[PDB]
Amino acid sequence: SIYQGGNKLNEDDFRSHVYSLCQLDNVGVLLGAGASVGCGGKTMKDVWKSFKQNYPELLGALIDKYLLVSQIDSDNNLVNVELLIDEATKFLSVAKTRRCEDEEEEFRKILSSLYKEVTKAALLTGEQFREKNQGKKDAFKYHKELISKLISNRQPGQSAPAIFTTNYDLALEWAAEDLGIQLFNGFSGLHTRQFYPQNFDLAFRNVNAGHYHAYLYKLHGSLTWYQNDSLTVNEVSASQAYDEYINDIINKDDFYRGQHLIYPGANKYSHTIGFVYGEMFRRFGEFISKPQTALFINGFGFGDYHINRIILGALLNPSFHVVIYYPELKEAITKVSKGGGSEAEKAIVTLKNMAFNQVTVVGGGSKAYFNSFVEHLPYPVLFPRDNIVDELVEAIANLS
Amino acid sequence: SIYQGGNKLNEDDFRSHVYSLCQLDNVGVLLGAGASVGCGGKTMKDVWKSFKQNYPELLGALIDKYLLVSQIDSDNNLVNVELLIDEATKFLSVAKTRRCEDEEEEFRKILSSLYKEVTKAALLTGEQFREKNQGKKDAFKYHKELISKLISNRQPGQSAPAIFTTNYDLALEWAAEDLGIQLFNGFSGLHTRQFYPQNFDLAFRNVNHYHAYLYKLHGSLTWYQNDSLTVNEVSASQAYDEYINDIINKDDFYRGQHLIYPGANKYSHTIGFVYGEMFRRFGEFISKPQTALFINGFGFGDYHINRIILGALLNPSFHVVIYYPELKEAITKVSKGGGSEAEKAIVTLKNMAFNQVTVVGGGSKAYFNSFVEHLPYPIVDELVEAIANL
Amino acid sequence: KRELNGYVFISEDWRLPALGSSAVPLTSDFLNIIYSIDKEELPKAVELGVDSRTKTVKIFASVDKLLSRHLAVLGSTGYGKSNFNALLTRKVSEKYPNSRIV
Ligand SMILES: Nc1ncnc2c1ncn2[C@@H]1O[C@H](COP(=O)(O)OP(=O)(O)OC[C@H]2O[C@H](O)[C@H](O)[C@@H]2O)[C@@H](O)[C@H]1O
Ligand SMILES: Nc1ncnc2c1ncn2[C@@H]1O[C@H](COP(=O)(O)OP(=O)(O)OC[C@H]2O[C@H](O)[C@H](O)[C@@H]2O)[C@@H](O)[C@H]1O
Ligand SMILES: Nc1ncnc2c1ncn2[C@@H]1O[C@H](COP(=O)(O)OP(=O)(O)OP(O)(O)=S)[C@@H](O)[C@H]1O
Repeated sequence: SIYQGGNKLNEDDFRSHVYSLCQLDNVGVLLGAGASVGCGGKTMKDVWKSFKQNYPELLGALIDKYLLVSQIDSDNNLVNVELLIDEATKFLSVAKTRRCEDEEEEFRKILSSLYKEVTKAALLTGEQFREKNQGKKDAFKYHKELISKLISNRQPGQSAPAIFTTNYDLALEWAAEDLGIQLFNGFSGLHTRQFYPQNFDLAFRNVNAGHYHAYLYKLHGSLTWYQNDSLTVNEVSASQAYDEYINDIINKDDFYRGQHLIYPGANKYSHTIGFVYGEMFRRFGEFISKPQTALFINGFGFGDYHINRIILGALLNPSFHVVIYYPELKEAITKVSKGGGSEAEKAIVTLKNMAFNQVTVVGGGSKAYFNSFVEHLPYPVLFPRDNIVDELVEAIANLS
Repeated sequence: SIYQGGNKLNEDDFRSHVYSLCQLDNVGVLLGAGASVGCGGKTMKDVWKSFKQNYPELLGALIDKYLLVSQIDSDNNLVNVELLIDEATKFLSVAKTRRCEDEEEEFRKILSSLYKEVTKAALLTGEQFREKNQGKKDAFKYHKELISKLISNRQPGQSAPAIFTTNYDLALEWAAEDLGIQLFNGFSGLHTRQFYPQNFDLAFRNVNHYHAYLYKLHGSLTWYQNDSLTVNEVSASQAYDEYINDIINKDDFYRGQHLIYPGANKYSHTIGFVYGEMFRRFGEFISKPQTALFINGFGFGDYHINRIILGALLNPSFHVVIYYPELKEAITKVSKGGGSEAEKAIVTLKNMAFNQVTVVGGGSKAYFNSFVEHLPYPIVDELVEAIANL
Repeated sequence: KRELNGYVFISEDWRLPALGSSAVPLTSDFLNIIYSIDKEELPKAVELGVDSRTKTVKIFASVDKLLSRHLAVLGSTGYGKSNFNALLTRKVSEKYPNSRIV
């Protein structure tokens, strides 16, 4: 089911539109949490189910006393988990100063339980998380196609691609490290790696003999980012993180340090940690407000108010074009046209019904997925779809 | 009846001449108290009617004691009012200079009524005057089109359009503020706004917008003069609270040498500056070559404007296009001895023998609204409501 | 271009490139695509010869596009007008024994 302005389309009018759209000045991508299910990840409600199975005792002190969640949502599995840890951190910070010892333990013990459950779901390889060359495995086969197709079709004098994402995992990095590409994420150094926001404006250049690089924005954080002293934020490697903190989290129990982690949007009240989150949305708007721009979306559930606000405000500029993927149009149209559904359904539906030739929505269940989004993108001509490399490397290694 | 100087034309014969005259370098438009009716305005006759049948008792001294008005034209309902105001200000000033009581009070009592009846007509929205976005309404729909197309029909590297005006109200401002273009009127500042004549020579420019000028000839409601000899501009929400409200809801109070509208206090060397500086610009705009001038709403009852528009025609590249609704009703009265200069001049104009004077008449097909349509041509709400509710 | 599983050659003379580009040579595989036909018409194709500048590619033509309207063969004496008829005629006979030639 394909709709442009309410009216329907056919695959051959759609594939001839994607190509016209990918030839523009600025191009971008915005992914989500579903894109990472073909690799070993999970979804936010499959997280809540597992939480309330194993920890049903702490689930009363959270609905009765402190009013942190509602029963309808707890029953229908419609809870935001990145918006609750922040509030709990606020509560704990307040209790530390107010000096009420009867309330700090009961929050340590229920934050140790939430972090243990969100971390375990982002490794994507289990105990094979601290090893090397995890981008050769076949699970990461389309993340490479995406990058390669986005790069291989640009011309001289045209800006490079940007990739925004809400996940906090390491797949795109594991893939680029195996393709031989460079991604800029705002950090510099190896023995001490630090955040420099002034280097989203840099680029490469060759002297005599280059344009293999891209920009990556992560909107909620990462497991490799942390804070040691007041004024700075540091990045490390997987093998180093696993040995410092990520292990006790899983195995040990009743382990919680404090304002030390930068995932997901948790300690947003300090002034050294929110400076990192704000720059990303800043650059998002500054990109989405240029002329001759195109944006593809996939994996996003539309449960955030600010991003929808930004997009709707951006659509006033006549040179902005969008493409969306939502495999529940039918299951939502009725639930919203009879009496009403949920804010996500309402929002996503308001766009289907407009007089716009620069909007587009796509459905079909397993036909609007990631392994199929990656296949509507054009493939270049000179790019080789053949591998006489491995047959030579095999002989080089067999030589003896 | 499209008379064209001793000849006759048709709709398209006119609608192509307009497209021709719109390609010139110097374009100019002239508007009076007529084009302001569709939005809620009143002509000079209704205000005299109202003054007659609202303040009858004092109407006699104007004809018996001080001799400011003529009974004949008073009855005929054709009497100029701003000249009367100007002269009454002079009488009051003399009677206050030489210390006399009765003639002072007798004029302080008349100025109030006159200013009251003349302000009410120009408020133009009632009590929504001290509010915002009055240009989104439906009455101000054709001014926006006028501005949009008169600007769009311009070449790169060309001059900018000129709009002269005889009204003293805020419609063309309210409308441009809705579109999003910049008008120049000779004022600058926000916390203390002052008059700078040499600002008419400025113009914007980009580095990596469009604008226009506006010449009023009789003043406005938002210009005034404080205890110090400088002339200040103000916003409506502020003027309303400052003076206007009392003007409209108090029976007797007056402030002399304060207001600037309409040609009232010209006997002060600080106020006549700002009037003269407009007419001389009018002259210097006329005297240019390759210029066109579209007149819609004016009654040709003025010695000076008549003289200037008359002398202007010697050099041939100055084109005039008048609009006048009731034309034959004067063609058929000039045959006899009766006739007023207003009609004598326009028939003398239509009795010419060159292809510049282009009088027009349709009774109701020579109006502002059709004037607009005679010209060529070059979802936000849904999205903003969605964002609103979201 | 490249559409579904192979290539196709369009013939329209307007896609001027951009500065700072890179010019490259053509191999012997981007040349068949140029001097080739659709691959559903191969059952209706006959072989005439090869390219003369390189002598690598082979040329095929569609019978129902050749013998639909009339055909002109022009040439001076001693250069091969009669060696092309005895080749275009003893092929339609070996491919369509239900055919009338005179
Ligand atoms: N294989 C797949 N391919 C593509 N899409 C899929 C697949 N599987 C599921 N989906 C779709 O993936 C979607 C899963 O939606 P969720 O993971 O809950 O949302 P989020 O990850 O944006 O949550 C983070 C936000 O939550 C807060 O509001 C913050 O502001 C964050 O922005 C479903 O619609 C599925 O149809
Ligand atoms: N809807 C309409 N559209 C177009 N024209 C109209 C409309 N309604 C009326 N008219 C015409 O509008 C005309 C109204 O004429 P008046 O208002 O007396 O003239 P002025 O506004 O120049 O008066 C200002 C002068 O008064 C002092 O003498 C000063 O010297 C000023 O210069 C009528 O002829 C109508 O046919
Ligand atoms: N492709 C070829 N390869 C080898 N020999 C050729 C080729 N084309 C023509 N010839 C030779 O050219 C000689 C004469 O060509 P002809 O067939 O007589 O052409 P033609 O004389 O123009 O045709 P006519 O006048 O109708 S007999 C023959 O002996 C052929 O061997």
